[PDB]
This record gives sequence, structure tokens and C-alpha cells, in this order.
Amino acid sequence: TMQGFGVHTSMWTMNWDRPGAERAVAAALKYEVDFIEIPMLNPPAVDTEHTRALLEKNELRALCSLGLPERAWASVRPDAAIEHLKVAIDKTADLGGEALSGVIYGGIGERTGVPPTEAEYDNIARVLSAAAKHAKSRGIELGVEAVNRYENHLINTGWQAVQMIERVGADNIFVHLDTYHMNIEEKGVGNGILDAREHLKYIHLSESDRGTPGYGTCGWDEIFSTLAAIGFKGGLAMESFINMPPEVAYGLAVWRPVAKDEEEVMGNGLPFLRNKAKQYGLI
Amino acid sequence: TMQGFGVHTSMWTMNWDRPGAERAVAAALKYEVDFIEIPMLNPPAVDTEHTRALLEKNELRALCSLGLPERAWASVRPDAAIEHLKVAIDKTADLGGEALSGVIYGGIGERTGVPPTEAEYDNIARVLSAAAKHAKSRGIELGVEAVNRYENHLINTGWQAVQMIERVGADNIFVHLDTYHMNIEEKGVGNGILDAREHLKYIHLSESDRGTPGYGTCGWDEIFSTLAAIGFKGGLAMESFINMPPEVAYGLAVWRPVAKDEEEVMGNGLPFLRNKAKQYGLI
Amino acid sequence: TMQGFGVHTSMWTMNWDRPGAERAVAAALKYEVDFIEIPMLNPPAVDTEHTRALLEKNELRALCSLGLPERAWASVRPDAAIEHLKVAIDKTADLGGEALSGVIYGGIGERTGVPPTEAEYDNIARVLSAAAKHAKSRGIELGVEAVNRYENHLINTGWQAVQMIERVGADNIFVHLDTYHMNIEEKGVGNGILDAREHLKYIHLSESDRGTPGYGTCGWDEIFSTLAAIGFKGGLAMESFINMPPEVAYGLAVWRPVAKDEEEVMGNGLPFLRNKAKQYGLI
Amino acid sequence: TMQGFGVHTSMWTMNWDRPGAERAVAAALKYEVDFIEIPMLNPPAVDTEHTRALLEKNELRALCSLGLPERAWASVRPDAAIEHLKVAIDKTADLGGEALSGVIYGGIGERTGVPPTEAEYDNIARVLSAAAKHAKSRGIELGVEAVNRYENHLINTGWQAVQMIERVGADNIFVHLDTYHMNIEEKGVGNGILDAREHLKYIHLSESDRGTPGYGTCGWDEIFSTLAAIGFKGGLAMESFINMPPEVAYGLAVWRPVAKDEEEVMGNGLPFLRNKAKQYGLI
Ligand SMILES: O=C(CO)[C@H](O)[C@H](O)[C@H](O)CO
Ligand SMILES: O=C(CO)[C@H](O)[C@H](O)[C@H](O)CO
Ligand SMILES: [Mg+2]
Ligand SMILES: [Mg+2]
Ligand SMILES: [Mg+2]
Ligand SMILES: [Mg+2]
Repeated sequence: TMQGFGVHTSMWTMNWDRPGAERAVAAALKYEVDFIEIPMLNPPAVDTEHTRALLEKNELRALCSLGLPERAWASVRPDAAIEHLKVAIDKTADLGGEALSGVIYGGIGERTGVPPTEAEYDNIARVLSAAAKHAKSRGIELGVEAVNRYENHLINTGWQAVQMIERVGADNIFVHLDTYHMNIEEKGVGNGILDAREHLKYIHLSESDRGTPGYGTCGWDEIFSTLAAIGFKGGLAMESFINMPPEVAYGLAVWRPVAKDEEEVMGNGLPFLRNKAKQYGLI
Repeated sequence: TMQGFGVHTSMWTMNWDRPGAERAVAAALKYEVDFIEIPMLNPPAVDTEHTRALLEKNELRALCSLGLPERAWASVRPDAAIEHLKVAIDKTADLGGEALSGVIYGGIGERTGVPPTEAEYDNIARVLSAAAKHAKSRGIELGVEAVNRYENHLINTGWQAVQMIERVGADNIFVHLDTYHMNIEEKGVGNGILDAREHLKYIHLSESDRGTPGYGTCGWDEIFSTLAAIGFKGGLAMESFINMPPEVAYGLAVWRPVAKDEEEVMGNGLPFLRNKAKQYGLI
Repeated sequence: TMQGFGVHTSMWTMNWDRPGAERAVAAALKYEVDFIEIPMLNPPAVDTEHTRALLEKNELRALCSLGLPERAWASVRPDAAIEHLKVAIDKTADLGGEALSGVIYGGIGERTGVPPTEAEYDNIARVLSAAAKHAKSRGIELGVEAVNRYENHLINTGWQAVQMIERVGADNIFVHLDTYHMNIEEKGVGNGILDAREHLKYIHLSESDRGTPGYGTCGWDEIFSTLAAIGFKGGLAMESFINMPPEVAYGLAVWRPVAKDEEEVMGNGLPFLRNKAKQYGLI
Repeated sequence: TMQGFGVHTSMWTMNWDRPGAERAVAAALKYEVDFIEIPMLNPPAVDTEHTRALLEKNELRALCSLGLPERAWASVRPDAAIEHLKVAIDKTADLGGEALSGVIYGGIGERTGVPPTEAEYDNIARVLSAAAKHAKSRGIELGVEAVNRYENHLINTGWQAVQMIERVGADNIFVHLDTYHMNIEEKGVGNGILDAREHLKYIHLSESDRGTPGYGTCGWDEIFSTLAAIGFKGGLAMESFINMPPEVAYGLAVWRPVAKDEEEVMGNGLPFLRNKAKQYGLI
């Protein structure tokens, strides 16, 4: 269960190869965060012992996220999804990760053009029940990230994520919210946190255009006040798509730069988020 | 403990005489609220039995509020303050009221020009302990309303109000917040609710200029999200100074109309507030 | 140039057929709006005389909007695009419409998977000049609506829209903003309006989740203040997808109801927006 | 008229005596601001030659503000008001200041207990006309600052400020707004800027609780969007009562620290404000 402030490492590498891991860890120490979120584009390619040693040497904690590739979208190909998640779960555990979170129930770009069906949710629930048991056997948790309607048609709101978690009824699955998605989906941004309050262990603090937090349209005071009010003691992870490699940015509809450079995003956005966290007593 | 929506009868009556009481109860039923807040400007003159019958006949609940007159400000004249609050407490209880709230620790217009001192707080503590015991004997609670720096120099934030309630140590004093005062005093409006969460039983939903809720500078979404997040189950009371008699309006620095008339304030503000209450699941 | 308050007819109908036209117009009368916005998604299916007659009979102005079907995306099939727009232009004029607006430059759901090319914008420019010439021949104007990154990759912000319009050189193309889209795309929502200032004649007052204005995450005070500040005088139109036009469903990604029903949205959203327009003095 | 960013010197000193002036000007230099606002509350006590040399040495511009002492309130004692303003104006000019601004029309803490009257405003107009003449003779301008109802009963909104400027008919009096006061007085904070637009040349970017800008309740996005929309090119000045000049302490009502210290307000507030100025393109 994460604690404090962290950063999504896409700001310094989307590929967790050896130089990428080193560059992300160095950045994390520079900005003095408590944890990093490691994206696993290609789980088999990850050097678990290098990463584990980096994290322990520099007293850094970690979790991992992914989205399922189309060959393994849980809604329609659940056995492939179980297989893909078991690999990702095992890499996460081996490198010292405490959790695998993100769109672990489908992939960026699912859309049937109609509302989500019961059969789609049944497959997801089966995929998630299997994956959670494999996660508990390796001592880690699983996260369900609500994402906006355009990225996935199945889980877009805090309350939909909670409804999936109750179906499965596994102890070790938590909700993962993202203010960039909440800014589109939640009927008042605080409502996402409210609906998910019993299961919220992680939140992406991302600006409305994936740019510099504080300089967009997210209602930060509402967000931080509501987190304080529910007693949120999970992970506060900054996410910006700045200096994300172009072929992974184009995939999530980044057609133009989200901010000038890392030095605007991290120099303005991290102090802003940490000050707000202090202001509302989360620290 | 109060529950649901209510209205400060300021809008129809600042003198709770017999026809004022009738008019205010009539308005309450027209807007179909759950309770009214009766300002007790002159407690001795209140006809308790008349009001009690009005409330019971019409299945309305009620509480009362005041501020201490200068001859009885608790910080400097605790014995007079005690005498004044006993009369108010007894009139509140006799008319069927469930609490006496407001600036019961001081007066509107108190200012020494320097920070509140420990001797002032000792006097207030002694007054409040005596007042709360007298209220327990009559079966009612007392509320300590945080008001802004210009109205009183002693209790301006939820955290100061909580500190006083812990000093006194009495079970039947709760915190009373006001969004108009909070908009000035709280370092992030939701922090006043957070700080007072253990003790908060009543809140005035008043716009930043005492006009029409929804049409000023208050952070309504943060306020309602935070109230829902702490699980607030007490009273939601609209306060606007529209149609307040002139001499009372001047006492509170109303130098110009806050709003066009009651049509705007209750016709626009009450639906806005009840819609927000519904939006964030307080209903 | 449209003036006052209007509604996009998805409030009341999926399709602009004869029974849909009859019901939408009757509903617009009931709420005393000044204009309706008619989706022009199947031009050869619209009974223009039946619509024109209803407009005159009921003292109702109108304009039309569309997105281009993939067979005529200007980005890539410019010649098809020009010819589709000439037809839509002609039918807009025939029924009494005063402009054709929206995503007239491409698809709702158009995505190459990479950033837009100057060749794509070269084709759009050609399409738009040709179209604006034909619109001039029928006495109507064209509007270019900026939409978010997931619905189109070419024109996402007021500033992009303005650059396109300045390239084309037509006197009769205006910018059309939508608060739902700016909520995602603009770095501070008022920046969309500021950048579009010289050309902004139409805006969709659409909530962040396409639901009821005032009950999402859009920054309405900033929006209305900035519109007042720039002297906005064009049209103010609600857009809530209670009913979803079939040809654009896939791209609009409404997978679940945006609000309880049509009466919630007009009953709560329209007073809220009229009240904000009066609050900020909008012409 | 001023340009760029400045600070009210109460950030760094209580009194504009000689060691205060040295401390304030040295602090200003570390933050690289363009100007400082010097209180002019005991005009005979200001060493103008020492201040001027400090300002020119360190390439800092300056203006002054004050509130009138009760012996010289223009409402009631216009002849004394004129004589006090003539001396304040001369000292402002002698030290290199470019305007005298603030509550030049009355007192910080002035209240009759009743609403303002024509006789009061007629006296203010007579005083300001004489003052503006004397200001023109020394080559500086005068500002009228709207302050909230508790600090003064005469000029509380931008529209009231403008009305006084037009009642006086001078050509060298501007309007001075303050977000801390607008947060209470304006019916939507942008409305204060809108109403004052033709005359607005100076604004106090002060947080709702006089603390750190960005960490209170002011609607900064609406403020900066609206300032950009009207083409604001005047001074942008912080005002945080880290130190309280004793002559106005009673009226300003700072009873508890507004923030931890000058390092917090300037280290977090100034970058927030600069970044917002950049975001909305005032630069
Ligand atoms: O906001 C919109 C959806 O992106 C646009 O208004 C559409 O262009 C419109 O519905 C077409 O009728
Ligand atoms: O905001 C203010 C009053 O509350 C003004 O800035 C004062 O005029 C200033 O503090 C006087 O130096
Ligand atoms: Mg995320
Ligand atoms: Mg109150
Ligand atoms: Mg639209
Ligand atoms: Mg000021």
C-alpha cells in the first residue's frame, strides 16, 4: 500500500530498459519523491534484479501499471488476459513492486459503440478473480483504473470501478482514479473520490490536458479537500505525458505537446501538488 | 441534531413577534424546508407557546441563534454573558427549539485591535461551560459559530471553534460553520469543514456577499463534496440578508442590497443548493 | 449571427425526421428559447419545407451542425468533402437555417494515429474555401467547431480554429467553441475564448460529462466572465446528448445516460445558464 | 502607471522608517520584482531622500498607498482630508513614487453604522478633486481602492469606485482593485474587473485570508482570464500582512498569522502568480 508522493516514470522513459530505469530513478531522487510508478509496455523485457537493486539502494518504493494489448483484452479474450496479467504480476513482484494497476481489465482503445454489456463484465470479473489470486500468491495488490469514455467503454467512473470490485470480492483489488479522467467523467470531480472511498488506494494527479498540474481545468481544491475528508492514505502520483516517446503519446491522443518541457512541468507542477497536499493535511 | 434543509428567518422576520413568526412559518412551508432558524434578537419578548404550537402543528423543527450584546460579551463581562445566555437557552427550549447557536461566545463587533488573549479565552470557556450545563438541564445543545475577523477576533475558523469546544469539555456544544465566513477565513474553504469534522452539526449556506447562493465567489463544489466526504448529517441552512430590516442589516455591514428581492434569492438560490446537495449525495 | 439562448435538438430527438422535428420544435417553445440547432447528418432525408414551416409558424430561428462521414473527411477525401458540404449547405439554407457549423472539416471520431500533417490542413483549407463560397451563394455562414483530441486530431483549440479560419480568408466562417471540449483541451478554459476572440460567434454551453450544466466540472464563472469581457454577442446553445444521433454515436462515446432525463437538464441547466449570463451581464 | 509585478512592503516591514526601507528594498531585490508599494501612513516621518536613493540604486519603481486617519476622513472632515492628502502626495513624489493609491477617500475601519449618504460622497468628491489637482502638479496619479464593507462603508465594489472617479471628473485618478476585497464584495469576482475596466490600472493579487496566493479561496483562473480579456497592462502587486503597520491594524483585522513567514508567501505565492500571468498571456 503506497504512501506519499510519487511520479509516473513516462516523463523520463516509456521503455523500462536499463538506461531508462537508471534515468527514471535518478530523476526520482532529484525531485525527492517516495515512489515511482513503472509502466510495463513489454513485461517480459524487464530486468527485475537491476530494478530491484536500484529501488533498494536508493530506498525507493515502486508499483507498476499497464494496459492490456488487444490480443488480450479481458472483455473478449479472457484466457489471453489472464496469461498476460500473470506475467506482468510476476515481473512486478520480482522487481519489488507492491502493486500492478492501470487498465488491467481491458486496453486503451476498446469501443464497441454501444453500452457495456453483462457478458463483457462477466469476462472481466473472471479475468480479475484469477489475476487477484495470482497477485495474492506473489504478495501484491491489483488496481483498477477508471479511464475516460474515449479510452475504454467499460470502467469510466469511480462507482463503476467499485461495482467491479464488489463482483470479484477479492481483498487485494483497489480502485485507481486519475484526475484527468475524473475531469471528464465524474459529475463533480469529488464524486469520483466519494464513490470509491472504501477502495481508493491510488490517484494520478494529472492536469486536464496532461500538462502541468495547476495550469489547467482540474478542480484541485475540491480534489485535495475530498481526499483529506475520506482519510486518503494511499499513493499520490504525478502523471504528465511530457517527453513521452512519440509512438506511445500518439496512442493516447497526444497530437501536440502537453507542456513546454519537463522543466516547466516538474518545476511548477510538483511544488503545486505538494503544497496543496500540505494545505489540506495529507502531506 | 438538526437534519435536512432549513432557512434563517431573517428573510421574512428579524423581530420574532407573533405576526413575524406566522409569516416566517408560512414561508418555510411554501418552500417546503425541514426546519427554521429563529434569530433571537430580544429573547425576553419571544412568545414561546405561540411558536411551539406553530412548529408542532406544522411539523417543523427549529433552532435559534443570537449574538451577545455589548453589555454581555463573554470575553470581558462573563457574568452578564451567562445571565443573557440562560434566558436565551430557556426561551429556545420552551419554544421547542433543539439548539441555541450563533455567536454565543461574544458579540458582532468585538475588536480589541490585538490577537485574542488567554484571559479572553478563559472567560469564554467559563461562560460556555455554564451555558452548556444550563442547556443540558433543558435538553438542548449549543453551537459555536465561527465568524470572520471583522465581526469577532476570538473564533474565526473551524479549528479555533474545535479548540474551544475541547477546552470546555462539554458533550452538548457543536461547531456551526458559515460559508460566507469560511470564504474569508479558511485556507481553502474545505479545510474549515475538515478541521471541524468531529464536531460539525450545522452549516449556513450563504453566498460570499450574503446574496443569492450560486451567484458569488463561494466554492460550492468543494463545500458540498467535503461535507459528503465527512458524512455530514446535520442541518443545511440557507442564510441571505435580503429583506432584513435596516437597523439589523447595518449592524452586520450591509450597506447596499445584497440581491434584488426574495424572488431571486429563494427562487434561484434554494434550487441551486438543493441540487448541489443531491449531486453530492447528502440530499 | 445567432443571438440569445438555443438548444441542440439531441435534447429531444435522435433524428431530424418529421416526427422528431415536430417534437423538438414544440419542446423548444415550452422553454422559450430563441433558436434550435438541427443536426444535418442525413441531408437527403430532411423534409426542409416541413421544418421551415414549423420555424416560421413558431417564430423560431435555427442553424445546423454536422460531422463529416468518413467517406467525405476533408483531411483525406477533399473532393467528397466539398460535395457533401454543398448538399448540407443547400438543405440548411432551404429549411431556414442561418449557418452550418460543427465539425465541418472532418470526422467526429477521426484519428490517423499520428499528429496532423500540413497536407491534411492543406486539404481542409481547400474544402473550406470552396464550401464558404457556396455558403455565401446561399446567404449562410459556416462555423468551425474545435473538438477534443479523441474526436478529431486536426482542430482541438480556439487557437487552431482561428489559424485555420485566417488561412482560408473567408469573411463568412466563424469559430464555434464548446465548453465540454475546452474543459479537456484548453490550458485554462478562458484561454479558448481569448484566443478565439476575433472570430467567436457561437458556443456550446455543455457540461463536462455532457450532462446538466452547473453539475459537472466546467469552470462556468471563468467561462461567463471571459465571454462578458470580450463582448460576446453570438449564440449560447445547450448540448446534452439525452438522445444520441446514430451516425455520430461511435465518436461521441456516450455509453451511459448523461442525466436522468430531458426535464432534469432543461429544468436545472437552462435556469443556471440564463442566471449566469445575467450575472455576468452578457449582451 | 505601473507595469510588471510588485509587492506591498508589509511583506517585509511594519513601518516605512529607514531600517524598514533598507530591509524591504533588499528583500525585493532577491525576488526580482519590478516595483514596491510603500505605505504612506505617517507622511512627515518618511525619509524621502533615503528611500529615493535606495529605489534608484536598485532600479526599483514605487508607488505609495494609505488610508486616512480619523481626524482627516474625507467623508466628514474634507478640509483636513485635503491637507493630509497634499502632504502625502508631496512625500510620494519626493521619494520617486508614481502614484498615491489605496483608501485615499476615507479610513481603513471607517463605518458610520448606516449606509453611505450623498453628503458623504459630495465631500469625498470635493476632497479628491483638490487632491487630483495637487497630484497633477507633482506629476503623479491617484488610485481609489475599493475595499470590503467592514473596512469602509463608502467604496466597496469596482462599480462604486468607477462612479466616484466619474463623479470627480479628474483625468489622473484610476481604480485599484484587490482580490481579497473582491472575494467578499463582487457578485462573481470577474464582475469587479469588468465594471472597472476603463479605469483599472492596479490590482492587489491578495489571497482570501491575506496569506499565500494560490492557497485560499480566490478564483484565480477567473481573475487572470478576465484581466487578459480586458487587456490589463497595469501593476500586479502582492499584499500579505506578514507585518502589520500599526496605524491600520485595527481596521485590517489580522489577528493571527496569515502564513508561516515571508519565505513561504514569496516562495510559493509569487511563482504561482507569475505562472498564472504567463498561462493567460498577460506575461
Ligand atoms: O460538441 C459536439 C460533439 O463533439 C459538436 O457540437 C457536434 O459537431 C454536433 O453535435 C454535430 O451536430
Ligand atoms: O487592501 C487594503 C485594505 O484592506 C489596502 O491595500 C490598503 O490601502 C493598504 O494596506 C494601505 O497601505
Ligand atoms: Mg492515469
Ligand atoms: Mg452565519
Ligand atoms: Mg458541441
Ligand atoms: Mg489592498
